[PDB]
This record gives sequence, C-alpha cells and structure tokens, in this order.
Amino acid sequence: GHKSYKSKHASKGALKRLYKGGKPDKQVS
Amino acid sequence: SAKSFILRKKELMKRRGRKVAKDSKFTGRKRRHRF
Amino acid sequence: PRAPRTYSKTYSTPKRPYESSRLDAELKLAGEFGLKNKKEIYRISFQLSKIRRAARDLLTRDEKDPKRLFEGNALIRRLVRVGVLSEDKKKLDYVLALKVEDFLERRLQTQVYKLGLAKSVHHARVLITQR
Amino acid sequence: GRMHSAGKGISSSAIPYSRNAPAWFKLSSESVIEQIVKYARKGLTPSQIGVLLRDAHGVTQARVITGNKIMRILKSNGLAPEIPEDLYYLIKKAVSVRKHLERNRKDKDAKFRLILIESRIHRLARYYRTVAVLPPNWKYESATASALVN
Amino acid sequence: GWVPVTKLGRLVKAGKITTIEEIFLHSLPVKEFQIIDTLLPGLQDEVMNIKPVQKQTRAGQRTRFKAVVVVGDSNGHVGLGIKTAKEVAGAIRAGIIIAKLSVIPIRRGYWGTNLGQPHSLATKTTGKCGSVTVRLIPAPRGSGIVASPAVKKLLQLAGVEDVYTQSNGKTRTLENTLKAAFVAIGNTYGFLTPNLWAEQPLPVSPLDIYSDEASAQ
Amino acid sequence: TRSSVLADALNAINNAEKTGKRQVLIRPSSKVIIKFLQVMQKHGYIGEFEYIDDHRSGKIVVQLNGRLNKCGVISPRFNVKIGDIEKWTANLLPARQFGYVILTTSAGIMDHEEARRKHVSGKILGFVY
Amino acid sequence: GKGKPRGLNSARKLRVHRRNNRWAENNYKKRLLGTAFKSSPFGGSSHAKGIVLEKLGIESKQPNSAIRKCVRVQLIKNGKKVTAFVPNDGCLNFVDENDEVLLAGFGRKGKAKGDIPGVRFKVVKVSGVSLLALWKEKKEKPRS
RNA sequence: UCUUGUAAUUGGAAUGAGUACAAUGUAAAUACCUUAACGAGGAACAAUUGGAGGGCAAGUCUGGUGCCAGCAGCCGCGGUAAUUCCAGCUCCAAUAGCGUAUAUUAAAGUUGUUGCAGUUAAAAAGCUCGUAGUUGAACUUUGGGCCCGGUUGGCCG
RNA sequence: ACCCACUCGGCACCUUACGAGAAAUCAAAGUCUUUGGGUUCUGGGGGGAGUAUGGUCGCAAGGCUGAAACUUAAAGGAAUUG
Repeated sequence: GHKSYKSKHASKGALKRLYKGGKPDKQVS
Repeated sequence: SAKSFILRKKELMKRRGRKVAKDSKFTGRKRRHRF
Repeated sequence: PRAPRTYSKTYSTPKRPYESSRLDAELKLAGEFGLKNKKEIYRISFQLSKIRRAARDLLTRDEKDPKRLFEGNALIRRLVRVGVLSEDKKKLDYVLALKVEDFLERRLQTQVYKLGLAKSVHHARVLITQR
Repeated sequence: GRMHSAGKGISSSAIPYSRNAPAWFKLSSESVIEQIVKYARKGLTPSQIGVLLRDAHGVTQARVITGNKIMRILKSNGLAPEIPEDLYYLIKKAVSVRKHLERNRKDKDAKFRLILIESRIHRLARYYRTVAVLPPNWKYESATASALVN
Repeated sequence: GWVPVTKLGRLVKAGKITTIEEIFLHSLPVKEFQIIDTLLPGLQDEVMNIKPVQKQTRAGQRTRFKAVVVVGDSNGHVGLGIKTAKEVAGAIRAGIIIAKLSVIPIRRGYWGTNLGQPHSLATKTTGKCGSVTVRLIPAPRGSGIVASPAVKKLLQLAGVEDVYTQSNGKTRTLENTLKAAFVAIGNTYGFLTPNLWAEQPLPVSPLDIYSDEASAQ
Repeated sequence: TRSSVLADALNAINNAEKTGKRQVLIRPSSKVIIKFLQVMQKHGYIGEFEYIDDHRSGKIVVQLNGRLNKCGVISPRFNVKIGDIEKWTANLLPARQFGYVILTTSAGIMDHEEARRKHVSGKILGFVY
Repeated sequence: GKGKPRGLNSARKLRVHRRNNRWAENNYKKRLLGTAFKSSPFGGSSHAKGIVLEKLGIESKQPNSAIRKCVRVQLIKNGKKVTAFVPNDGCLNFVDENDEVLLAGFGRKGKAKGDIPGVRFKVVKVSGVSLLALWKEKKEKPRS
C-alpha cells in the first residue's frame, strides 16, 4: 500500500468526498 | 472476555522474561463482590 | 482570637510503600525491639532525616564559618549526650553515616533490657507501661 | 553575507602590515595634498581620486602618506559635497531604475529591486542623520530626488 | 585444568603478572576469559534476565534464548555480557564468558572530603544507548543506592554504596537500562580527574620483555 | 553575525581537543579572551599560548596539552549575587572539589574559589573543568 | 540557538510567550474558564444528591447475565439528569423510585472490574443511609 | 550434651479501661494529676479498613447455582463476551485507625529560564523587504621595584 | 580552447563515523543530562473541527483569524521477519 497524506484538520478535497456524499455567542457580563 | 485478556498477556511475559505466578481456578473471577 | 498553638507531624510515610527489601528490613527492626506499629520506625527515620538534612547544608558551608561552628557543635553535643554517637566520632562527617538502629538502641525499653530487668524485649515494654 | 541577497562572497582588500610610507616612494607629503585638491577641483569623487593615484602616481594609500584620510582633506579645504559619496550613488541608481520603471509598467522584477534599493537608502540615511551629517529629517521622497542628483 | 591458547594465557600461567593495574593501564585487548578466573577469585555471579526470541523460517521455527549476566566480585570491578544461545543452559555459560571478558575498573570518589575508604562516585556521569539515558550523581554517606532495582543490583555488584540515579526516557527496556548504566560507570574511569594530572612513569608494556617465554612452543 | 567572541574561542578549543588536535588558532582576540585563558592556564588546564598581533584585532595560538574535560561560555552574563555562587556550581560542574566557574568581578576576571576568598562577586562568564 | 530569546533584557517576551502557550494546556484552561461552574453536572462539587427517576436494564447481555445495571437520576441543584452506577445485584431492591440518593464520581477503570461506557457516577448512599452498610446488613433503609 | 517452635497441657504474678471514699483541680463544677476499695482467664475487658495477571505485598484454595448440539458415559473433565453468578477458606499491607470522591502538588524535562520539541511521529509562515522588540567586532594604566602591618599551616614548645 | 597546480564563491556526488538519532539515515539532523553564540515563528493525545460565533479583506468564489460543550484509550512513526 501507499503512505497516506496526513494533516490535523481535514483537507478541502477530502471534505468534498465526505460532505457532498443562527444563535450568536454570548459573553456573560 | 476478562479471562481471555488475562491469559493473553500472561504468556507474553514468558517471552519478555519476567516472573509470573502459576494459575488456578480464580483467574477470571471477581475477587471481591463489591459494596 | 487567641494565638494558634503550633503543631507539626513527627512521621512521614514512604513514597514507595511496597518493596520486599524494605518491608523485610522494617519488620526485622520491629521484632527485635518490640515495636507496636510501623510508625515507630517512620518516626525515627523522620527525625534522622532532619538531622542529616541539617548537617548536610552545614557541610556545603566553608570551614570556620561561625554559623557552621555554632550550629555544628550544638548538633554534636545533642547527639553525644543522648548517646547516638560515641566520644571518638564528634565530627559532622560522621553524623551523615548514622543508622536507624543507633536511635532505637537508645530507647528506654531497649536500654532497660540491656540492664537486665526484662529477660525479653517484649517484657521490657510491658513492664514500663505498667508504671 | 550580503545585506539583501543570499550571496556570501569575501572579496576584499588587504592593507599591509606596514603603517609607514614604503621606501621606494619617497616623493613628498605636501605634493599629494595639492594633487588631491587639484583632482577635487575637477569635479571628481573621493573614491575615484584614490584609485587614480595608485594607478598612476604610486601613492600606496592616502591615509598613511598624508596622515589624514581623503574625506578629511577635502573637508578641511572646503570641497565636500552636500550629501556624502555613497548616499549620492544610491539615489542616482534609484532614480535611474525608477525612470526605467515608469517606462516599463509590467516589470515586476524592477519593482522588487527598487524596494531593495530604497530600503538600502533609508538604513543609510538614518545613520547619517543620527551622526548629524544631514539635516535631522532630510526626508527622501521619490519625486524630489530626481532634482537632488543633477 | 585450563589449557592456555592465546598469548596472554602464557602471561598468567607462569604467574609473572598478579595485579590488574598493569594490564589495564595500557588497556591490553583481552580475548579470553580464563585468565581472570586464575588471577582474580571471588567474582559474584548473578543472572539478570533470560528470554526466548524466535526466528521465522520458510517452513519450521528456529528459536534461541537471550541472556544478560552482570558479574563483579564486590568492589570496583564489573562486567556485562550479551549472548544469544540455542539453549538456556549454554546462554548462562556463554553469558558469563563475554561478561567477564568485558570487565572494566570503576573509579570511586567522595561526596565531601577525602577521608576513610571512598564510598561513592567521583563525577557526574551519564550513559545512553537508544533513547535510554541513565545519569549517576554522587551521594553522601548513608544515602544508600536510590536506583532502579536492576541498576541497584548492578551498583551493589560494582562496589559503590552512595549513588543518586536520575533517569530519563522510556526505560522499561531492561537490556538497554543495564548497559547504559554499565557504560556510565565505564565512562567514569574514562573521565580524567585532576588528581591523575601527574605524568605516568611510562611503563615499557611488559608483554615484549616477557615475549621470549610467551612465544609459540 | 559574530555576537560573542568568547563563545567562538571556547567552542574552537573544545572542538579541537575532542578530535585530538595539538594546537588551535583563535580569532579574534580580546581582553576577555586573554584573561579567560590565563585563569585556565594558571590552573594547568591549557598550556602556553601566543598572541599574534596584526593591526586588526589579534589572533591567538593555544598549545593544547589535554587534561581539559570541558570549557564553555555562559551567555548571557547573569548577575550573580555572592550567595548564588554555590547554586551555580551545583548545576554546571561534575563534582564539588574540582571544576571552576569564572566570574567577572570588580576586582578582575577570576574563578569562584578565589572570589569567595576575596569575598567579591559579579557577572558569570563561563565554566571550566 | 534553541529557538527562543535568551539575552538579559528579554523577560517580556519570555513572560508573555508562556502565557499564550499555557492556553494550549488542559488542566489550566479548564481551570481559568471555570467550566466546572458552567457545564459539568456537578457544579464543581465533589458529591451531589439527586432524585432517582427510573431504573434501567443496562445489562451485560441477554439472559446469561453479568448483572450490572443502574438508574436515571436528576441532580437536585442544577436540575441536570445523569446516568448512575450501582454495585452488584441485591442492591436494586434497595433503590426504589424517588429515594434521593447521594452519588459520587466513578473515575478509575481498568480492563476489568467494571467496563461500562457512558457512566461516571457511582451511587454511594440511598435514602440517607449507605450502600456499603446497607448491603452488608448493618442498617435498614426506610421506605420513602 | 545447650537453644527454638508446637499443645482445646498447666501454674501463679503485673496492670489499666472501668466503678469510686477522699484530696488536688475550678468563679462554681466536669475532666486531667494522686489514691483507700472493687475490677482478666478467653464465645473475657473479643480491632477494623482495604487488597491477591503486573503496579504489588499477597493462592499449582474450596463449595454451590445456570448454559454447552464439546469429550466420556458408575463418575466426571473442559469451556461458560455468567466481562465469573453467589458464598467461604488462606495470605498481605496499614492500624485506632482505614477506604472512596473531587481539587491541587510531586512523579513530569506534558509549560521546559534552569530544562522540551518542529526531515519522516503535533508543529519552520510560499517568498523577500521592514518599525517597535531583542542582540550587536576589537580597542584607551599593562607591567616592574620598595617597604609596612595582617590570618592560616607548620620546624619549633 | 585544452593540461597541470593553487585559490575564492557555488549546485551537487561517493566512503566513513571522531559524533548524532527510535531507526531509516545525517559534514549537518555534529559541536545537547559534560544541557546557554544571536534571534523570529509554530506545537502540547484522538474525534467534535477549520465546525459554531464575532471581526476583517474579496464583486463573487472564497481567503485570514478561530473556540467550547461532549465523547474517547488511543492516535502514530522507523525497519525486518514468516
């Protein structure tokens, strides 16, 4: 087999293989 | 599957070369019924 | 609002409580002196460590420093008068090589046994507590 | 290495271990001084004057023969220019590449080298107005430097 | 009865050399182990670890046993050996052979002043072999050996009494921990303390002056 | 660029000794390089050294003789209160008896055994053992 | 070298480089934001007391069973609902509905002696008595 | 011929937990200190809390319950994703203490100033310029001579 | 133009380990438990997640900056063996 690509956050090409297949925050005073 | 795990690692330390006690029929039992 | 009466612990449990070498070493001490619990060895090994630690920081200090001369001769006087050292080892380099059994030898129940009067080490203890 | 590139060349000149006037020269001391101020009156540049003595008149270097450097000789006799030697030449290069740059709009490489030259001007200028040679602002802007060179 | 087979066997058979200081000062390369049995007695022997390791073949399975043994008498002399043998009994015998062959002096010192039969190491010294670092720090009297039980047994065997032993890395490996400690106390003698700054009398390496009776028969 | 020239000399000595050289050329030369070497020489760690004087900054040839386990520089020169001398030598010397850490005091460049006899202190300069 | 400033007037960088990198911790970041006070079922508390609602058959498997199943309990202060853990069978007859148990964290686990995922709150006391003493026949639990 | 262990073998001594004249104590009491009198022969006057693949200290222990399309068939053996289902015996540690939960510290060099790491494991900006910031070559009284009075070891006592 | 010798500055190549590394391998990844030449950036187990939210630059496509709750005992990298 081949050595895989590695990154901490998934690459945009790899999200396209996956994905294609509001209340704002509050800081309490 | 607790008995399967306790035996599986035990002969591994034969090959690693350390002391380990020889077994009997308490190997995979709850030694203590709990609180 | 009265002043808080100061207190401090006089014993320290070991960091490694389960070692077969030391567990047999302390049990040997307990049987031959008749010690009720292992705190008695813990207490001696606490104050022995305090004596060695104090004398160790004096030895980093140079010669003829009056802090070393005053505190050092005070520590030699206190151990000899109790009896832990002999009269021929009155130097700071020998108090580092003290042993736990030296302190236990100077106890009362150990000393009353060495002076007759007991016929066994456990009889020495139970005689003393009966006043 | 270099200031603005990845070169690391060590070509230089080696001043000899003889701080005093070699024997075969023995011409004079004051005669080169009147030679120096004669060449400065022609309109020359203090590097060009020093290189032309040793190519022609055998002056090994003007620091040892005269006792003073060439800048201090010209300043004593009042022939010094307004801006110094090298700061003048940096502007003269920066003007010419900028005149080149307006002629060729799509020269991306001249645009980069102009940034390098103008950066090298500012670092030199901050040195001179620190040692109080220029007026204490002297404000190098792009347009007026064309007038400053001619 | 041991039959001498090397040149150094003739050196010890006539008994013209008795102390280990002469052979170790020039650091003579020693090939055989039998000259130390006939010269230095009292070597205490302790087997450290025995394990089976396997070798996969085309059809069958060939196994062997790897044993590590550390040997010292009681003081200043220690050796560690590595040996893989076909049987557990021969691994002990061949393990001691290579361990005694790898003997090295240990240079002791004092934590404080230089009085009364040195108890500890001289200098801070380290040893590393494959991401296992063992550091040894000298300790005063009564401090004992504060070390790993294998290293404590190794240091008890070498002849030291007062050692601090701080360690780094994934030191769960036993065969790397021992030889890292072995090369550390091996590095202690390689260190040059200024007490040895006086020039040596330059011995003549007496192998040559006794070569008339140490040559071939 | 060449920030500290004491780091250059002490590195050149340690690189030369480990590989078994007999002498090493040190450039540039300094007051602090010269006064460092004289403490190392007087304690027998290095041998004899000669100053080559061209007009620029000098060069030094140091005849090595072994018997030098390690020498090094401490950068930056930390302010050493006289009570922190003992805390320093525990960190960067092999034993307690031998080994010297070198201090710039107001009484000149000197080691630590000499400084505590004079009862002075200053900035740390380096170490030798 | 070593990738960090080292000169003698660089304490501002060394002080504020540490402050930003400390935010990539886990104990430090969880402490300063006070997530014990905002998200955890225990409001930073060691123990919590809660009303049991129902008991679940979260069993080891079907009939041939290693019986370790427990209940669904709502904490009384924040009103959050958590899953509990009771010890061995024979204590399920003690825990009826609405008993106001006092429960603590479970925490440590090995590869034996309780490997149930999704539970971290063992039940220490039921109806204000115990579970150790109630199992070992020291006392009795009053019925509601 | 002199030294230890064992026993439903045996013998007398000693003492405080308690009760309590009295006295001390205290503003008055309680309690401590002292003490006339009573007060030990084991189910008495009875110590618990945890733990046994390693950590790690401590089992080639026992009984019972439920299942096996497994061997054998008077009995049994083995398995049992029953993660041992329920009890007991034995052993180990601490000890009038012991366990659990949360928080924090050490272990820890996983906050790294001392003292981490970035080719391939988390991590070197796509590249260069550039202000604050940080850092910045060597160099200017070095050496020699004179005496003086000190604190340490000694040949000396 | 070519040959020989030297030198300065380059892109690289081969051998080796005085050293270094987990190993592949490295004249730098060396001169680091014997740890300090100067200085910038980045990282602190895996999913949730380059997601939510705010700000910003862009006509747009987008880019830059960028979390937490919760869950999990893994997640990896180097070389060989059947």
